[PDB]
Amino acid sequence: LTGTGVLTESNKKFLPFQQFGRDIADTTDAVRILDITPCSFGGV
Amino acid sequence: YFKIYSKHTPINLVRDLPQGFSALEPLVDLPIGINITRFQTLLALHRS
Ligand SMILES: *[C@@H]1O[C@H](CO)[C@@H](O[C@@H]2O[C@H](CO)[C@@H](O)[C@H](O)[C@H]2NC(C)=O)[C@H](O)[C@H]1NC(C)=O
Repeated sequence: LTGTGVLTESNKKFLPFQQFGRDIADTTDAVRILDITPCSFGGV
Repeated sequence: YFKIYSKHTPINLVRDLPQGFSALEPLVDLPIGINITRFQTLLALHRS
């Protein structure tokens, strides 16, 4: 599973049988626990 | 795949079906791949 983003320490608690974690919009949020937060972007 | 999902709960009834809702976490997923149609239940009896 490839992607671009920022790895962050996660305060959420996973389960032994859970590897990935997706929030709303069915997009990758956490990967085994490390949270994926895309780097800052916007308009100019 | 033969998936076995398990959960344990403390209950305080005598002869009933417990109420409430409980999640069922995955215990194991055996990679067996066999044909199953009939199954039994194994009981442990007592002798004296
Ligand atoms: C598992 O085995 C059973 C045998 O008891 C299969 O059931 C038979 O399947 C054949 C087709 O291969 C049918 O012609 C028979 O009428 C079926 N008999 C009964 C009693 O159902 C079953 O198809 C097998 N399942 C798998 C996935 O292989």
